[PDB]
Amino acid sequence: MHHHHHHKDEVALLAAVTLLGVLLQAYFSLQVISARRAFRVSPPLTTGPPEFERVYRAQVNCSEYFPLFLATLWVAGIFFHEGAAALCGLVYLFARLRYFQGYARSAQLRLAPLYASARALFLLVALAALGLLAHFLPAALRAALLGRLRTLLPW
Amino acid sequence: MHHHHHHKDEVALLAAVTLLGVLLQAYFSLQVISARRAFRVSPPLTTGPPEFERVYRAQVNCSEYFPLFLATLWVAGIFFHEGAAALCGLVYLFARLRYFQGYARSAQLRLAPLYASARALFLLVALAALGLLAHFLPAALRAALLGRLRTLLPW
Amino acid sequence: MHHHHHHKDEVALLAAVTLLGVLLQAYFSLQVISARRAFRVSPPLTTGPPEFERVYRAQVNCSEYFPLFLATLWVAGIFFHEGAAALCGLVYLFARLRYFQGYARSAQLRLAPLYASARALFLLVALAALGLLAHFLPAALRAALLGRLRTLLPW
Ligand SMILES: CCCCCCSC[C@H](NC(=O)CC[C@H]([NH3+])C(=O)O)C(=O)NCC(=O)O
Ligand SMILES: CCCCCCSC[C@H](NC(=O)CC[C@H]([NH3+])C(=O)O)C(=O)NCC(=O)O
Ligand SMILES: CCCCCCSC[C@H](NC(=O)CC[C@H]([NH3+])C(=O)O)C(=O)NCC(=O)O
Ligand SMILES: CCCCCC/C=C/CCCCCCCC(=O)O
Ligand SMILES: CCCCCC/C=C/CCCCCCCC(=O)O
Ligand SMILES: CCCCCC/C=C/CCCCCCCC(=O)O
Ligand code: NI
Ligand code: NI
Ligand code: NI
Ligand code: NI
Ligand code: NI
Ligand code: NI
Ligand code: NI
Repeated sequence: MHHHHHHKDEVALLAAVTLLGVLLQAYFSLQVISARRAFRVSPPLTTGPPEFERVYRAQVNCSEYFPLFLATLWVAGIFFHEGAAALCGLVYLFARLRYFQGYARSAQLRLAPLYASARALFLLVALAALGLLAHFLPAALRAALLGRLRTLLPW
Repeated sequence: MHHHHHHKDEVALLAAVTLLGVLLQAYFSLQVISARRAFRVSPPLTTGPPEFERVYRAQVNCSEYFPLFLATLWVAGIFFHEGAAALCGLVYLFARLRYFQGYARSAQLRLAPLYASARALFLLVALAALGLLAHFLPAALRAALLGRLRTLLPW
Repeated sequence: MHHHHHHKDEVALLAAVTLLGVLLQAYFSLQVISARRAFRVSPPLTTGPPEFERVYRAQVNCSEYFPLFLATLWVAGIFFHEGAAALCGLVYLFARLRYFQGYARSAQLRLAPLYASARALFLLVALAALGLLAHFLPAALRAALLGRLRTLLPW
C-alpha cells in the first residue's frame, strides 16, 4: 500500500518476455480459429483434416508448456540473473513461433524448432536449479559443519 | 527471512482474484466429473454425447486461457494499477463462468460470454503493455538522446 | 535495479517446489514420448491403445492442474506460511507422481493418488483463503465499525 520502493526494476525484463509469451499464445489461438473456418471444424470437436489437426495440436502443445516456461523463467530470473533468463525466454518464444508455423505446414517441419525450444527451456531449468543451489547450499553445508565439531571441548 | 516490510499489500487484490480464478476452475472440474457420471463417459476417453463434449470442451478451453489470464493480471496489476487489473480480472472470471454455463447448454450460448471474456483479457494486455512502456520508454529515449548530442564540443 | 535488499529468502522454498513441479511435468512429457514410440502413435493424433491413452490422459490432466497448483502454492505461501505451503506442495507433487504411474498401469490405479493430490490442493486453497481473510477482514470490520458510530455527538 506504499512502500517507498518497488521491485519492478528487478523483474521488468521477465514481465516483458511474459507479456510477449501471452501475445504469442493469443496469436496461436487466432490461427486455430482461422483453421476452424477454413476447414469448417466446429466447436466442440477437435478432429478433421490432418492439416487442421496439426494447427490445433500445435496450439495445444504450446499451451501445455507455457506455464512451465513461465515458472522457470521467473525462478531463473530471480535466483540467477534477470537478463540471462529473459534472453533464454526470447529464444524459447521464437523457437515456439517456428514450431507452430512449421507444424502447421508439416509434422516433420515442427521437429527442429521443437529441439531449439527444448534446449532453451533446458537452459532456464539449469539456471533456476543453479540459482537455487547457490541459495540453499551454503547454509546447508555450514549447518552440517556446525554439527560435527563437536568434537567440542577436545580436538 | 525477514525483512521488516512486506509487499503483500501491493498485490493482495491480485492474489484474491487469482484465488477466485482457481476456485472457478475447480468448479469447472467438478462439473465435468458430474457430466461424466450423467452420461457414463469413462476415463480415459473424452468423447460422447455432444452435451458431454460441450462441458468437457468448456473446461479445456478455460484451462488453456487461465495461465494467460494469470500472467497478464499480474503484469498489469504490478506495472499499471492493482485495482484496475483486479477489476478487469473480476469481469474476466464472471464472463468465464457465463461461458462455461452457456456452452454446457449450447455451443451458440457460449459466444457472447466469450466476447465479454476476450474484451476483458484484451484490456489487461493493454494495461500491461502500457505499464511496461511507461517503464522502459523514458530510459530508452534518454539513452538515444544521450547518444546524439554529440554533436559535442560544437553545436 | 538494486535495491540493497531482496525478497528471495521469503519465497525460495516456494521456488524450489515450483522447480520440482516443472521437472515432474517434463518427466511426464518424456513418458508420453516413450509411450508414443512403444505403441507407434504419431503426431498429431492422440488416440490408440487404451494404455497409450491412459499415459497421454495422465499427462494432460497433470498439465491442466499445474497452474492451479502454482497459483495457490504462491498465494498460500505468501499470505499464510512459506514452509507449510511448500510442504503441502511436496505432498501434492508426490501424489501426482503416483497418479501418473498408477494411471499408466490402470485407470483404477489412478484414483487413490488422485484423492491424495486433491486433499493437498484443497489444503493449499484453504491456507490461501485464510491468509487472505486475515489480510482483508480487519480493515473491513474496522471500516464498518468506523461507519456506525456515528451515532456521534450523542451515544
Ligand atoms: C528441457 C525439458 C524438456 C521437456 C520434455 C521434452 S519431451 C517433448 C514434448 N513431449 C510432450 O509434450 C508429451 C505430450 C504431448 N502432449 C503429446 O501428446 O505428444 C513435446 O514437445 N511433445 C509434442 C511434440 O513432440 O511436438
Ligand atoms: C485478447 C486476446 C484474445 C485471445 C484470442 C482470441 S481467439 C478465441 C479462442 N480461440 C482458441 O482458443 C483456439 C483454440 C481452441 N482450443 C479451440 O480448439 O478452438 C477461443 O475462445 N476458442 C474456443 C471457443 O471459441 O470457444
Ligand atoms: C480441492 C479442489 C479439487 C479440484 C476438483 C476436483 S475434480 C477432479 C478432476 N476432474 C477434472 O479435472 C475434470 C476434467 C478432466 N479434464 C476430465 O476430462 O475428466 C480430475 O482429477 N479429473 C481427472 C481424473 O479424474 O483423473
Ligand atoms: C508466473 C507468471 C507471472 C508472475 C508475476 C509475479 C511477480 C511479482 C514480483 C514483484 C512484485 C513485488 C510487489 C509489487 C511491487 C509493485 O507494485 O511495484
Ligand atoms: C502467476 C500466479 C501467481 C503469482 C504470485 C507471485 C507474486 C509474488 C510477489 C510478492 C511477494 C514478494 C515477496 C514475499 C513477501 C512476503 O512473504 O510477505
Ligand atoms: C506462479 C509461478 C512462479 C511465480 C514467481 C513469482 C514470484 C516473485 C516474487 C519475489 C521477487 C521480488 C522481486 C525480485 C527480487 C530479486 O531479484 O531478488
Ligand atoms: Ni509513506
Ligand atoms: Ni518502504
Ligand atoms: Ni530483523
Ligand atoms: Ni528490511
Ligand atoms: Ni545503491
Ligand atoms: Ni533498497
Ligand atoms: Ni522490498
